[PDB]
Amino acid sequence: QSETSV
Amino acid sequence: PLGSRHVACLARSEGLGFSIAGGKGSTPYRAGDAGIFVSRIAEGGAAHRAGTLQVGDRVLSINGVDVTEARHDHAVSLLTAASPTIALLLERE
Repeated sequence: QSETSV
Repeated sequence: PLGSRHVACLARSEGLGFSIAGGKGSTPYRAGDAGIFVSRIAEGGAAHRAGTLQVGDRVLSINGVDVTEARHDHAVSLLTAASPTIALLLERE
């Protein structure tokens, strides 16, 4: 997973 | 002759409503840039409602912590640590 959602 | 800077002050909901990419622990966001960038903003979320962030901003600081060189998942930890707010220092251009 390249992005991470916060 | 380089970017310009802003502050984002976000309150946590049931999150901040935005994504990050890049950094040292992950795959870059830009050709030749291991920085931490804003990959996307959740429509209707905390961040979109503040109108302070922007896809493509470099994240320089998270609540006083300089993340221009931090690993991807270190900033991920900083962005989700329980705290009443999250202050972000950002580079745009």
